[PDB]
Amino acid sequence: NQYYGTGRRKSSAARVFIKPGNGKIVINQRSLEQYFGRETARMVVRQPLELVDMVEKLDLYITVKGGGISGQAGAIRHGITRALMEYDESLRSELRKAGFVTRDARQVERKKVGLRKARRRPQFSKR
Amino acid sequence: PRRRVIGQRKILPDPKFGSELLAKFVNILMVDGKKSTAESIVYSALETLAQRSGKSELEAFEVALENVRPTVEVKSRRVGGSTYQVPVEVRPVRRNALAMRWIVEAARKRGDKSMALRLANELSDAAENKGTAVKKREDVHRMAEANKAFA
Amino acid sequence: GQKVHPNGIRLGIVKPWNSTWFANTKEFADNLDSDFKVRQYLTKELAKASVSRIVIERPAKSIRVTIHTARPGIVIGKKGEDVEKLRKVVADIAGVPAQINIAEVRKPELDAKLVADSITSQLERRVMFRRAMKRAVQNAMRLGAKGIKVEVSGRLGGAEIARTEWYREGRVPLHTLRADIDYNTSEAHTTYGVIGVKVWIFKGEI
Amino acid sequence: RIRIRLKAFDHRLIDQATAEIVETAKRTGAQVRGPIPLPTRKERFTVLISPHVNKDARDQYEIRTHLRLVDIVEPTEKTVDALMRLDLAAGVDVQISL
Amino acid sequence: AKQSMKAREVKRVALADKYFAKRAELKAIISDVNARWNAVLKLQTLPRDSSPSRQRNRCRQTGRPHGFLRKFGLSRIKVREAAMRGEIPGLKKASW
Amino acid sequence: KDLETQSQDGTFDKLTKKEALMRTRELEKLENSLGGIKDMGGLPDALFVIDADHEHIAIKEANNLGIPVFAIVDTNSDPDGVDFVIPGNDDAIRAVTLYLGAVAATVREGRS
RNA sequence: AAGAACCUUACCUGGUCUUGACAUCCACGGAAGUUUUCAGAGAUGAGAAUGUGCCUUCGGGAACCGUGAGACAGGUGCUGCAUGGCUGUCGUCAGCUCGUGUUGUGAAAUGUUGGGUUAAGUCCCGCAACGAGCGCAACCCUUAUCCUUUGUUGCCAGCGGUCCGGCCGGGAACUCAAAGGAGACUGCCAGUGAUAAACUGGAGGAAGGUGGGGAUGACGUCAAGUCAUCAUGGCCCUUACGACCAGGGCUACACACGUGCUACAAUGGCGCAUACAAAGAGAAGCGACCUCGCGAGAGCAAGCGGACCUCAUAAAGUGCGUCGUAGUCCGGAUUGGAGUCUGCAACUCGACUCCAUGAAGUCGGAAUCGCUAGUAAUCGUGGAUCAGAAUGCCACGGUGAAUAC
Repeated sequence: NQYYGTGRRKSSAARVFIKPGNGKIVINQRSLEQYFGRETARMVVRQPLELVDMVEKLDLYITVKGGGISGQAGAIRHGITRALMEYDESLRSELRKAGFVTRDARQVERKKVGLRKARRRPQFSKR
Repeated sequence: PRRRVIGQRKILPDPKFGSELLAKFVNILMVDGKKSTAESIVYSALETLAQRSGKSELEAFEVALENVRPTVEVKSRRVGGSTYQVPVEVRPVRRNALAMRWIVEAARKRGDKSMALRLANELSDAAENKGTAVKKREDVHRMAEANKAFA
Repeated sequence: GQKVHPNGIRLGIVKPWNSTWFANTKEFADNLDSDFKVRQYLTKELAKASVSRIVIERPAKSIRVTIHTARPGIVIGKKGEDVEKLRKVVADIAGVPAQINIAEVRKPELDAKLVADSITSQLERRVMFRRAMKRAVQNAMRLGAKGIKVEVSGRLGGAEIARTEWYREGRVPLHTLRADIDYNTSEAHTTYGVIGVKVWIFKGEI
Repeated sequence: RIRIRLKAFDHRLIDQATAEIVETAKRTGAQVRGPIPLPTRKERFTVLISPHVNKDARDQYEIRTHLRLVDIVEPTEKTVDALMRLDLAAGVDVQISL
Repeated sequence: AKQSMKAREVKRVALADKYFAKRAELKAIISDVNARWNAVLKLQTLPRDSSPSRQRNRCRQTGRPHGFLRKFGLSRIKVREAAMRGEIPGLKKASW
Repeated sequence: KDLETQSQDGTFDKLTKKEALMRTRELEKLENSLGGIKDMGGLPDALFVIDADHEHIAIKEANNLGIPVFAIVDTNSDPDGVDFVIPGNDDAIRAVTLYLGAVAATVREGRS
């Protein structure tokens, strides 16, 4: 069986497809440790799992494309939240109420002619 | 800066403690968008302050925050050419933020080799109102007590 | 100068191109220069035709050259008395075996190019400018034209003071993307300097 | 077999050009995997709008390039032979790989 | 718009292919490290100007060397002059 | 009138609400100020004012153009602009309403 | 200027010529392989044709030159103050006006001024005003939500063959790959509101109050750049105010200024089991087999106008320890010793490796400027020359800081 989840966030999408099994997470056929996961956002991946019960409900295979690390974590969270709603909307009410399904559209703004960056113009010329 | 509103914004906390106060401390301790090393030094400082204080880490943190706490200030307006300021009780959120930034600047006032060691030592000796930022708190208090002559 | 080119933005929305073909970018330049040369050739040899424009279509080792001219008096001739000669000379100068096809256009006064060139002609023919634009606008409006606009700037009737004049009548939603617009600029050669003309037309909103 | 590729810059023109050929082969063919979107080219060409200093004043020009594929698997040779000599795409070239 | 300039450019590009692609080939044949001797150094009768690499390939509309464009072989101002007249398929105003 | 006839046949809602909002909210707003003049197509033969001083605009246009006047005057108005006078009071709204009813009745009878 | 030794080019040095540099009805011919000869920095020179495309009396020439003569200028001078095309200024500023009618002997106001208001002449109420354009609004892309056609030169859950051959039967729950439809319009309620417009919440915030970004820049002020881009207005240089061949100027340099880049360390030079980037260029081009180079790279180098064949390896980090305080293992601005592709060769002069080279600087005169959410900053990629390298310029994916009483 499968749970429907795509998880679009910050140019990152993760195919969260959960099957019965252990709560362990396999990322790129590998675990989080030898994936060298003590980098940034080292604990945020279990925050969505911190409040909900683990038991024997979640075993998923995940691939993540795009972004850095916060992009990866956001993709994981959005995909698992999208896969989570199989248990009716009773969970989704509090999932939204706690901001667990937060999707932010704060993408990059295009570079502008005349400004060397997003909002920085040349230092104002002499009076 | 005259038409906008205030939405009481909030950003990512540390999941271990899960406190908005500690969230704001760690998020203002951030520099140039640095997450791993900044949080590592934060936890190093927290564990070292717990070790040196001996009491519970969170209550020692609260005692330190109470120690650094200032009370009142004024704002410069330049009305009559002399110091003509109405002492306004600063906003509790703004008071908290100013205390945060005074602690951070007191930490910043050194140039020590190791950031973790310097941070731990200074915050630990500032936890019992005998470190670095309490002098700034006393100086701010001295800035008061005299601005009430003009109201 | 601040106003944007009118049909420039229009072309990418609703107005068809002046040519539609494909070639690799290096010989694209040669094709463009051949188009320029055939444009000059056609506008010089057919100076009496007063063609509205010429559209170039390039199939494989061929070209169509559709022509929209106001009057067919010399465009077709006496059942192919001169059209084949023009076809031959065009094929020879362009170096490719070419055919020529003919279409006709209604209401010559509704053409911006024709009215602008006509106005330049009377201004070459020692008449007052005022009557020129007034006659042009009144003739164009009465033919069902919903809105037009003319502009003349430079020397007005021999006066040496700076002159800039415009005149409009009818709807001109110029800053509306879905407005059909016809634009042109022509030139005159009066003895005291060149006289520049400009004109805008509007026909439909959708 | 014998796939057909088109390289055009007009979405409606390429859509009609690929919606004619597919039934041209489907007059007596069968199967066909189906239409595929295919990726597109993108190029932002910038040029100084002013002829005199003031580099800040520029403008952006781009050219599209769409591609369409059909991927017929098992057609009959009659219609694929009849494909040639019936070319009607004017100003746009078709690409076929042997 | 110097017509002597344009004559020089036209004649050099005319001689940029008839006098090239064979002298350079001969050099490359004799440019091998295996013994190259004084023949390559004594075969310098070439003006070294007709070679396309050392040839500007100027714009051929109004003779403005600035803004040489490989895609169109024109200058910026005339690209604006002609493209806005249409007649160049596929070119639409860009935005994103 | 052409706009309302087109609107009973035109597009209901398209993109911003402004283009269709300006179409219908102004209908009855200016329709009340227009009333039924669409049926008039001419020049009036008479006029009426409830207070001559306050609404002297109509009488001024009338005597500029030459329309006879049948107005009601009272103690605070300016009756120099009216020659065919009906003395009365501006407070008696019921009386003037019945007056309008009676004059409408005698007009609708007339000689017909 | 998206660009310099050579052309560019117009400045200099070494040396000569105007029907001209190069285009004509051309006046007669070889019918434009230019062969060998060497001198000479060089438009310096000049010398035999061995080939003979057109033909229906080579009954016309040569489209090139051989002769000085019926295509004509090579312009680097004014004039933007006569100007047409062209761009910047105020300025995404919220205004500029017009037709009917009135007050006023008349120049003119009247509509565009009063209150509520909104990003705004965006609205509403009242009044001798009613209406209408030029503008903002909207008509286009892109992304944030969901849909049907959609699977290859395939991204895989699946049964198994797997060394992790998606090859089978492949499928939708796949981001992805392009055509089209919905989504939001202040819906409907409650409040503040004159019952007007607006301002506060709720099933929506996967998007709520123009969703966020781009193009769209009204009459006009600037005698501004453009007769050197361009057609001339009144004119002009005239053995040409040109033709040329090589070496040289914008890379340099005893002046004040500005923009940009690594610096002031213990997060920088350290090595190791060492992870995820969207998104382009690619045929006077991209070049997977092996080998070594303190190196620029050196040669066999396959496949290719494309999901085929080059840069996905991303740095952002776990721990070993250091300069554990200073000119410091920080900081690497110099002159000569061997090379990578250079045109013919690198000499104000191609840029890159190995050293002798780490001077001044321990966060900064009285300060200004840019910046109210993926934003200021901190890391890493494509394009223009491409005989050749980018501190920059035109576009990208990462980690992300509040002060707006």
